[PDB]
Amino acid sequence: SIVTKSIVNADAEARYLSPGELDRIKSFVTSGERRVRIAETMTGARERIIKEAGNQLFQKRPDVVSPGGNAYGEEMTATCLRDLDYYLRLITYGIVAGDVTPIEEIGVVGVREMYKSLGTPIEAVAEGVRAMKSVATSLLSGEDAAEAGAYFDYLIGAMS
Amino acid sequence: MVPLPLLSYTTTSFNTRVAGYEVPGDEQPQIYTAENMPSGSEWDTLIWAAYRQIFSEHQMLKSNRQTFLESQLKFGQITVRDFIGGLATSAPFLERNYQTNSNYRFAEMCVQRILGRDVYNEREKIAWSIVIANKGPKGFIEELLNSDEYLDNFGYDTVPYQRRRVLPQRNVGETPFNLKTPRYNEYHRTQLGFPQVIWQTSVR
Amino acid sequence: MFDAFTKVVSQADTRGEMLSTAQIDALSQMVAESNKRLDSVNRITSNASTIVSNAARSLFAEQPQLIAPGGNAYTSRRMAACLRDMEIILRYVTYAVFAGDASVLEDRCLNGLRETYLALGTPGSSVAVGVGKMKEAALAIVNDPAGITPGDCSALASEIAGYFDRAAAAVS
Amino acid sequence: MFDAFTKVVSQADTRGEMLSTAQIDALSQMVAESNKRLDSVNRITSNASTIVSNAARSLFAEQPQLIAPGGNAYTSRRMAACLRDMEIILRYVTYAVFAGDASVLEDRCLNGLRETYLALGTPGSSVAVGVGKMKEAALAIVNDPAGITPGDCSALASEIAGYFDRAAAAVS
Amino acid sequence: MFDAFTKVVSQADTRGEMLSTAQIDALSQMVAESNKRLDSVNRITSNASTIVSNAARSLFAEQPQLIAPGGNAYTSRRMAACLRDMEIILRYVTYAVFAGDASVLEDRCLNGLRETYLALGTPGSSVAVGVGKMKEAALAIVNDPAGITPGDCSALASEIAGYFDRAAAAVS
Amino acid sequence: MKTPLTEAVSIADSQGRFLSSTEIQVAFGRFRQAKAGLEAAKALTSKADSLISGAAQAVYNKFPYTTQMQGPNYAADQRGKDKCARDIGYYLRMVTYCLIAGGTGPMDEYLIAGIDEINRTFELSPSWYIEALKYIKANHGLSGDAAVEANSYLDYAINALS
Amino acid sequence: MKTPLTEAVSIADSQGRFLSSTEIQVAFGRFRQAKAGLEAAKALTSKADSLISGAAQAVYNKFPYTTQMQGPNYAADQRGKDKCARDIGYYLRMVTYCLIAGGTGPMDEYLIAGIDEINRTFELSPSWYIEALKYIKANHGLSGDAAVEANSYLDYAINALS
Amino acid sequence: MKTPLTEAVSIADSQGRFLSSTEIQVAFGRFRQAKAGLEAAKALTSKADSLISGAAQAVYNKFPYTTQMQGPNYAADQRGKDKCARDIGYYLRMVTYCLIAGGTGPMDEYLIAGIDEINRTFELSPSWYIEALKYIKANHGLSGDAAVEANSYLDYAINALS
Amino acid sequence: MKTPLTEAVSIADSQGRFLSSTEIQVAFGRFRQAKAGLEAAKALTSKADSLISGAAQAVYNKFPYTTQMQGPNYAADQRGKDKCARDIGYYLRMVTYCLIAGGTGPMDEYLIAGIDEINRTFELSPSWYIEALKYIKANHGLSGDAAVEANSYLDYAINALS
Ligand SMILES: *[C@H](C)[C@H]1/C(=C/c2[nH]c(/C=C3N=C(/C=C4\NC(=O)C(CC)=C4C)C(C)=C\3CCC(=O)O)c(CCC(=O)O)c2C)NC(=O)[C@@H]1C
Ligand SMILES: *[C@H](C)[C@H]1/C(=C/c2[nH]c(/C=C3N=C(/C=C4\NC(=O)C(CC)=C4C)C(C)=C\3CCC(=O)O)c(CCC(=O)O)c2C)NC(=O)[C@@H]1C
Ligand SMILES: *[C@H](C)[C@H]1/C(=C/c2[nH]c(/C=C3N=C(/C=C4\NC(=O)C(CC)=C4C)C(C)=C\3CCC(=O)O)c(CCC(=O)O)c2C)NC(=O)[C@@H]1C
Ligand SMILES: *[C@H](C)[C@H]1/C(=C/c2[nH]c(/C=C3N=C(/C=C4\NC(=O)C(CC)=C4C)C(C)=C\3CCC(=O)O)c(CCC(=O)O)c2C)NC(=O)[C@@H]1C
Ligand SMILES: CCC1=C(C)/C(=C/C2=NC(=C\c3[nH]c(/C=C4\NC(=O)[C@H](C)[C@H]4CC)c(C)c3CCC(=O)O)/C(CCC(=O)O)=C2C)NC1=O
Ligand SMILES: CCC1=C(C)/C(=C/C2=NC(=C\c3[nH]c(/C=C4\NC(=O)[C@H](C)[C@H]4CC)c(C)c3CCC(=O)O)/C(CCC(=O)O)=C2C)NC1=O
Ligand SMILES: CCC1=C(C)/C(=C/C2=NC(=C\c3[nH]c(/C=C4\NC(=O)[C@H](C)[C@H]4CC)c(C)c3CCC(=O)O)/C(CCC(=O)O)=C2C)NC1=O
Ligand SMILES: CCC1=C(C)/C(=C/C2=NC(=C\c3[nH]c(/C=C4\NC(=O)[C@H](C)[C@H]4CC)c(C)c3CCC(=O)O)/C(CCC(=O)O)=C2C)NC1=O
Ligand SMILES: CCC1=C(C)/C(=C/C2=NC(=C\c3[nH]c(/C=C4\NC(=O)[C@H](C)[C@H]4CC)c(C)c3CCC(=O)O)/C(CCC(=O)O)=C2C)NC1=O
Ligand SMILES: CCC1=C(C)/C(=C/C2=NC(=C\c3[nH]c(/C=C4\NC(=O)[C@H](C)[C@H]4CC)c(C)c3CCC(=O)O)/C(CCC(=O)O)=C2C)NC1=O
Ligand SMILES: CCC1=C(C)/C(=C/C2=NC(=C\c3[nH]c(/C=C4\NC(=O)[C@H](C)[C@H]4CC)c(C)c3CCC(=O)O)/C(CCC(=O)O)=C2C)NC1=O
Repeated sequence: SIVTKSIVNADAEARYLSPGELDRIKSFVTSGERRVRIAETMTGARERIIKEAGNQLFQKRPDVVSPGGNAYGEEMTATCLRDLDYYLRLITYGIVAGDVTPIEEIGVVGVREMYKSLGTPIEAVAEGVRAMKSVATSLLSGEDAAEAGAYFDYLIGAMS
Repeated sequence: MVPLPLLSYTTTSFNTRVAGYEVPGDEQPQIYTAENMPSGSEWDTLIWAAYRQIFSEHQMLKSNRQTFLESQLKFGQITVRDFIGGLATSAPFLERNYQTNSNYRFAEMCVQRILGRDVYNEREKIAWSIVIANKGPKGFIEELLNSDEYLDNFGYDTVPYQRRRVLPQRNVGETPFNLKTPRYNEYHRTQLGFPQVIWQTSVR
Repeated sequence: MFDAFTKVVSQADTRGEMLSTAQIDALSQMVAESNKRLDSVNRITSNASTIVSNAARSLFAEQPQLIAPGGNAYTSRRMAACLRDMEIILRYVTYAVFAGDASVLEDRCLNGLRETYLALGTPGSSVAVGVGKMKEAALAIVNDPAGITPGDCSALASEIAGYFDRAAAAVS
Repeated sequence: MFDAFTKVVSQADTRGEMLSTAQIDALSQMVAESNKRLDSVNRITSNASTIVSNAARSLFAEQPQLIAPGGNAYTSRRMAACLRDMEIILRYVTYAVFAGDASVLEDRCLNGLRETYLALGTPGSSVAVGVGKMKEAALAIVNDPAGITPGDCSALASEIAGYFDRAAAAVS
Repeated sequence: MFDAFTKVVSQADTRGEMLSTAQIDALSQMVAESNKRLDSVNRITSNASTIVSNAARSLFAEQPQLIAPGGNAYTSRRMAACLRDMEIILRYVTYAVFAGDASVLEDRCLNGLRETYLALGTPGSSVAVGVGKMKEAALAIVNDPAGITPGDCSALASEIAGYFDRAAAAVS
Repeated sequence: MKTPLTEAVSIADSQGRFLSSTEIQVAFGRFRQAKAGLEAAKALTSKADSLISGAAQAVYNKFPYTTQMQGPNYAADQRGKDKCARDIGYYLRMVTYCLIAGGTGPMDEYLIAGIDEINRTFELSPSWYIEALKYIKANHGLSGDAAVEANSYLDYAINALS
Repeated sequence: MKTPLTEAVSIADSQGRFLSSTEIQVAFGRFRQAKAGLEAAKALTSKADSLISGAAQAVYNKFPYTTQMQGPNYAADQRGKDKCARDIGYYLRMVTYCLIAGGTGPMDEYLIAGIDEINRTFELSPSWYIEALKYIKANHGLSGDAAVEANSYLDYAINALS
Repeated sequence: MKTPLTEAVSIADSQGRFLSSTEIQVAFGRFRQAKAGLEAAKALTSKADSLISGAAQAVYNKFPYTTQMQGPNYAADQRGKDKCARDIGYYLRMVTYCLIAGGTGPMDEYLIAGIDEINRTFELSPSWYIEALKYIKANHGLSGDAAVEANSYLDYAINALS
Repeated sequence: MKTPLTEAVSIADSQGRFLSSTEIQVAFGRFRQAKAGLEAAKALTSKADSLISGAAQAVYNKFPYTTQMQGPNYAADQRGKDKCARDIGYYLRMVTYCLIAGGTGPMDEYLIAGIDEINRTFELSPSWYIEALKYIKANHGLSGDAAVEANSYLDYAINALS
């Protein structure tokens, strides 16, 4: 939530909520209906937004689908559907909270040791995310392409 | 079994629903009718127009040609309507257009090709999709060809066409249905593991 | 669906006045060169099957990925559909240079076929290069005066290359 | 596609119980005034061609840009289509005040015709003003007494002006 | 659906040989007089509404039983259908004298309309007399020359009266 | 939803014309009907609970096997009786809805359109509902023209059942 | 032939069902209409000849050019007046036929369906017939609800004309 | 927009084939037509204003009642004369547009397609426009084959009117 | 039978209208075409037998295997040469028929419509007929616009073949 780290940034200074910050927590609530419907579209079209975008990963990086690889076969690119669905899940949780702390609680800081233990290069995964950003904004409106993609650019920078 | 009625749907505003106070001009669809006792060459043009309407131009292959249906039509054993039903129920149509689409998209494609209009709303596609599920694709096409809308516009002897694509004062009309609704959508394209990306740039 | 004459008529009606004199001299010169337009059109039309076969011949020599299995034009049915798509594009080019207006080419192909090739998974780049090569071969076939009186095809090479580039850019 | 009675029936079925008594007294008063609703509907219906001609007569006196060349209702065909669009709107208003529900007017016109006028390039403002003037003239034609027994038509002027304002706002 | 030229082509193909020389001289004279036919046809075409109104005008003066109540052309709808039937017959006569062959007139009207008028209860005699009077007025309108270069319309008068008598006899 | 005003609008719309005197004749007739039908619907609303219990008891009386044999379709247990009398009240409520609406539309859309396949899938005999509707049309206690058209709606439900 | 009983049968046939209470509501309404409409049609039958002559004289009064200019469409000669007053009597007879039939069907089938193309082909202005129908609806001399629905049919003819 | 090249492209497109010698025959014929028709259209452009005023005066002469009676459809006031002569100039401009285009397409799309319902709604007699077109086709002053096909277009407008 | 006058009548019939100036433009163009085309067809009729033998010899020259291998599709025996030169004369006769008719209709109805399946069933290469038509269009010896449209018809046959 945009509340709970504006709490944390006001806690370390030992201060109450400033009225300049208090408009930001006011305008989030009155625009909370605008973000839940664009998070409904990612909830509804979650199957289409991973299936063609996974082929955009393998078109641009076909090293993964090669034999002797990390994610090879009908059952291991199945695990890429069993892994990239969580990143498509968590961006919706980044939208409805208003900021990046559901991203930051689940899938950021351990991924340097996660994918090393998995043996997958992270930037191979990250270019699948940046190609997914190019196809997520095909569904979004011209207004909502920035703000729903604003939580995408935190995830691309977290992998890289 | 009590016949389940077609699910009700709301109508949309379309050019085909209003009277057109128009003088015939170059944008009017050429009407192919069997009523005028067509010459042997005119039968081939009517048959060609019916294949173009139901299959699309890219599906007019020698292997898709229904030679028995064409001889029945040329002999007057079947109507142009029955010929359209025979084309829409043919093996090459069902293989290429039914098996590569969902019931909703197949219903939209058949409404556009057989009734010569667009679908009013998504609820009309849902209402026709249950007919396809219960009666199969054949019983759906028969119900579409038995609609008052088909009979009032084309009768038994006229080949279907895209009704009122262009307004008389516009050089640009609506998109031709064959370009609007290609053989399959993005969903079946992703299943085929096809085009999109198939090159690795360069080595450096 | 517009001619040259209907284009001037629609513009003069949107102006609301009669046709001005300079437009009538332009249309008189158009009526003088409309047959000239036509000679290229008929010698373009007579070699159409050779044009599309040579265009696909150079294209599939150039991009062998389309012929390769898994390619978009690999399957025999799909390859026949590929040649059909090319022949359709050439035919509507010949129609547009018949009527002397690009509005027929726009109306019949352009607005839908880009979305069609996106939805089909058809690579727009290869068919764009094929329409470009077909247009280059078409002007090359038109410009050679074999058994034809000496004239000037300048502006009509201009117009035909315009129509082909409009088709290739609307394909993308 | 709903009546007044079918509206009460659908609401009572969504409640899942029988119809309450006060709704039945309301429907009894509706059955008493339903003829009152519709004699006027009949005097609205009989003058419909005069209503649409006077409405277009005042509208094209008011906005001469539509009659001007290049205007949206300039062409004879387009002007006939304009009068057809207005007559259709008046007819569905008469249907909705016949059945006593706005759901028929919604169903038959409203959801599509706004997008239709956007896509056509039709100015929604002029047809909105025309439907407003037509509705004002319709209540003005309905309210006068010329050989009819006097009655209080206050809630039916209310309802008819409601239907006309719903049409004019759904047009926009 | 045949021309003069396609008629000679079909006859020469049924013979199986090339076209003989005398048929080519006949077709050359036909090409010389085909405009002659065209000029006559155009002055027939321009007065078509006057022709059908004068034909129905004389016919319903002649047979007042059709206008009488219970008559076949009594009802306003039926009378409009009557004028439509006559105008259709005149139009296909003009088509047949355009193409120079009676096969278009046969194809489009003759084989079905006799049975149609039997099944409808339409008296074939009145419409036969009306087509005869319309044809007489059509040749009378064609044969007079006003502001036209002198030409022999006489060869055509034979052919046009042939087409009209074929229509009137196929109606019966 | 076959109600007279709705179908009059459907006729005038499918013909593509305005309203004529025919629909106004339909209207003065419909108001004549509703002028007694609304009060008759209120009277049925008053007598509804006792009519439902009497219909259920008559159905148990004519078909005593349904109270005896074990089976989830039969009303031997108590939940069968709750659901059973619930669909008795459903039938009576649809009768009152058609009395208010002035046509067979509400029962045709809420009851009739799927009742045959439901009784086929659930092993429900429609004769039970025929007996219940016969008891209701015998015991509703109305009089006059309201009673005749109430019996008309109930007989329509009977003919739609079997 | 849009008459109420005919269109009720058409509704019940196109739906594929039996007759319901809706058609009986249509019927008691139609009988209510006919119970005055038949006597009003008889009264119009009585006053018909004077109404026809008065309408023709009012039409000659408002449009005096038609009596003056030579032309076979105009009623300058006597045969124009015979044919003219004949179609006045045609209009009045169709009004009485719709009064008996109870709907706009007879005028819609005998007058309206081709009147536009006939007036187009024959150079007849429909405003002449509008003036005549206005004179008839002013001078028919009926009273009450019969007069209102007679004016309804005449106004329907006027709106169908222009 | 029925112009010869447009309809040739429509024939070749509906047949699904390339262009043949038939369309080239259509083309050398169309160029033969335009080679006089463009200069004739320029000559009509020159004589247009006097032709419009002469047609309006002939229409006021043959139908003198339109100048006299009060009515917004009639040209009794001045705004009727402005709008009136405006639609005279409309008819003449459509004649010149069809002379340039080489077919009846522009008048068929700009005038004919709705003229019947407009004259029905507005109480305009089409005979006024027939008289004006007759005066124009008498007084245009062209000669030869251009004059004959100009008269062809005007007679086509007359036959489309009545 | 795609000939210009026939397709003009088909356009005017499918539109449901009379003939306009468009068809007369088509007609003066068609007469302009026929005014040289008939004499060119007579000249081809004169040179026909030598053209047929020269085309057959050029076909045997470019494809010498057909004279050598045993096979009933090949013209190794004499009956193959009789039938072969018979279909050479067939192609030339269809060229003359399209020259007279003024359109590609006769070859489209007599040759093109089934030629693909016939060459598929009979193991005839269409390139033989392409070589023969190329020899004919090289050696017909006409000049001018008649020669260009003759080459147009022959090139149309070539494009229809392959
Ligand atoms: C070859 C140049 C390129 C190519 C062509 C290709 N196209 C298709 C399939 C379709 N093409 C169209 C295009 C049109 N239809 C029209 O009606 C018009 C204008 C009149 C156009 C431009 C359509 C609708 C389809 C789908 C339906 C069909 O039968 O053809 C294919 C086949 C795809 C398939 O799965 O069948 C091909 C191969 N594609 C390439 O690879 C080249 C780049
Ligand atoms: C263009 C790339 C080359 C070129 C052409 C050119 N043509 C002409 C003139 C004519 N061309 C024709 C051709 C036809 N007329 C027909 O009816 C048909 C059948 C469909 C054909 C093939 C004709 C007849 C003319 C004019 C009349 C005549 O020749 O009798 C010209 C000059 C004249 C003009 O502008 O029309 C030219 C220049 N010339 C080149 O140098 C180009 C390489
Ligand atoms: C006059 C008030 C305004 C106006 C009207 C106008 N409308 C059109 C064209 C269309 N209007 C419709 C609207 C409907 N169709 C329906 O079926 C229904 C409900 C049953 C409605 C409300 C449609 C579909 C069209 C396009 C197809 C057609 O024939 O009519 C035009 C003409 C546009 C054209 O290019 O032909 C006009 C002029 N426009 C104005 O200028 C006024 C503001
Ligand atoms: C004088 C020539 C005669 C006459 C004319 C008259 N017409 C109107 C009103 C309209 N006229 C048209 C006609 C056209 N509009 C077009 O766009 C075209 C083709 C380009 C034509 C032929 C239309 C659409 C109208 C209605 C628009 C409007 O009301 O302004 C009037 C004004 C009467 C009116 O309110 O409706 C007049 C005076 N009337 C005569 O008396 C002369 C014999
Ligand atoms: C061949 C594949 C295919 C499917 C899957 C399909 C589903 C489908 N179910 C529908 C309705 C329905 N489907 C349901 C089912 C349910 N609703 C519930 O309450 C439960 C959760 C669930 C029972 C398991 C219901 C109740 C409707 C009726 C909605 C209505 O009629 O308003 C409709 C609307 C049209 C109609 O039934 O008559 C479609 C198209 N149609 C098809 O052609
Ligand atoms: C379908 C053919 C038909 C018509 C047309 C018809 C109309 C009609 N309107 C009536 C009453 C009435 N109608 C009105 C209407 C109005 N009074 C006003 O001052 C308002 C402005 C206006 C409504 C906007 C009134 C006030 C009455 C009084 C009687 C009543 O309540 O019915 C009555 C009652 C009985 C009678 O008058 O004899 C009839 C007959 N009846 C028919 O059978
Ligand atoms: C393309 C060729 C073609 C022809 C020839 C044709 C004739 C034709 N004339 C018909 C009716 C008619 N035809 C006539 C004509 C006449 N009856 C008379 O009393 C006079 C003797 C004669 C006037 C010359 C009439 C009055 C009707 C109306 C019958 C009816 O509507 O009941 C009908 C019945 C359907 C309908 O008009 O709307 C057809 C099919 N239809 C065609 O498609
Ligand atoms: C499609 C538009 C169009 C028309 C209308 C047209 C007509 C037309 N008729 C012509 C000739 C002619 N037309 C006629 C016709 C007749 N003379 C009589 O005395 C008879 C009564 C009548 C036939 C029934 C005659 C006699 C000629 C003499 C020149 C010639 O043979 O063409 C000519 C020769 C060239 C010219 O006049 O400049 C033209 C243009 N040409 C066109 O491009
Ligand atoms: C509003 C219109 C409407 C009707 C009519 C209706 C009937 C209906 N009755 C049902 C079951 C039932 N129907 C009965 C009724 C009976 N069995 C007996 O033995 C008695 C003779 C009779 C008592 C009246 C019973 C006991 C059940 C529960 C049996 C079951 O599991 O399916 C079910 C299946 C739902 C379920 O299983 O609970 C439906 C849909 N539903 C509706 O929505
Ligand atoms: C039963 C329904 C019905 C109607 C309405 C009808 C009208 C009708 N009126 C006609 C003519 C006519 N209509 C009129 C009428 C008038 N002209 C005037 O100047 C006066 C203002 C007005 C007098 C009322 C006249 C004078 C004619 C004869 C003109 C003619 O030759 O066409 C004609 C053409 C028949 C003929 O020429 O004799 C028809 C069909 N026919 C019908 O069957
Ligand atoms: C009027 C238009 C027309 C055409 C074009 C036509 C072609 C035609 N050529 C045929 C056979 C043939 N076609 C050829 C021709 C050739 N083979 C060669 O080696 C040479 C290269 C070439 C010489 C030109 C030969 C030799 C036959 C006989 C082979 C057979 O049994 O089928 C046949 C099968 C009939 C038969 O078996 O006798 C047809 C239908 N028929 C027609 O009616």
